Amino acid sequence: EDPKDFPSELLSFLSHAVFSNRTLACFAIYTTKEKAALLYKKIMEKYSVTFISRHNSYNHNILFFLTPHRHRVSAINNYAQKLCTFSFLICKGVNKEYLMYSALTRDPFSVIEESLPGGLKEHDFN
Amino acid sequence: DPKDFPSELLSFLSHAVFSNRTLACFAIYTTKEKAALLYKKIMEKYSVTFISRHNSYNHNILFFLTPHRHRVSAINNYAQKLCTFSFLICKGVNKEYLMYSALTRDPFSVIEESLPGGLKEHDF
DNA sequence: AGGCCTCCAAAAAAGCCTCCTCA
DNA sequence: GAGGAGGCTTTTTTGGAGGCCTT
Repeated sequence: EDPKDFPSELLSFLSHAVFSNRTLACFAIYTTKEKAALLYKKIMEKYSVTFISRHNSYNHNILFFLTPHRHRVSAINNYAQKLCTFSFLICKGVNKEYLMYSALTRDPFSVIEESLPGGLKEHDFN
Repeated sequence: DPKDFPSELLSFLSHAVFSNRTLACFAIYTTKEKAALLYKKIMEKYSVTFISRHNSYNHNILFFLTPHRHRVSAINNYAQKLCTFSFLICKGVNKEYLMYSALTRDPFSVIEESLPGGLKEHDF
């Protein structure tokens, strides 16, 4: 009954790279209200994030963030998963950033917490 | 806020919306703030042969010709890209001369150009 | 484990050109 | 002669694979 993956619509903004060592600097997490909440702060500090924001999604929270330096998805997932014994948690690289972020702000998805107000819509992390 | 480049001007701009026609003389609407900016950076991107700002209802239009010719679209990207605080309109110009003309005269005013005294007719 | 990288495939964007329809 | 639609080709921007290096 817990999500096996990200919600239907978001899926195409995301990376599917199964056989690949490319690293990147934008990521998303699907998890529980509380994990998100925690991670919000944890990741911010762990990865010196250049932006981050938390969102409503099917009575679940999604985390979305940009990093000053690149990382394997594997690596972010590894950091995330250790905070997490039973609660579900899915972590993926984002390909279409502005497109992802913007969709998490237009519903079903609404914002909750967020680093800069406005988000990508208001700053170019260029 | 304006929908488009003011009523009077339209007859000289392309309002084409399905064309791959490239061409080589263009325009832009913006707040003063977000306007003088491009006046420079366009030069060094697009290698321009002329350029001219204007006062346009306490706002700021922009005019220019290029050596090689371009998709309106492509320009409008290089512009939109650098600035999407505020706003920024942009079309290509079918009637080069007749544009510059009503721009440099009333109800408008030149605020700067790259050619001292700028372009007469001849030059087209 | 978790960063580095080039390489191409293939899509997206940004050119060239003729046209057809206005006049 | 315009000015646009759009067929077609050229150039640039992607992101998955996969091959390296450091501890």
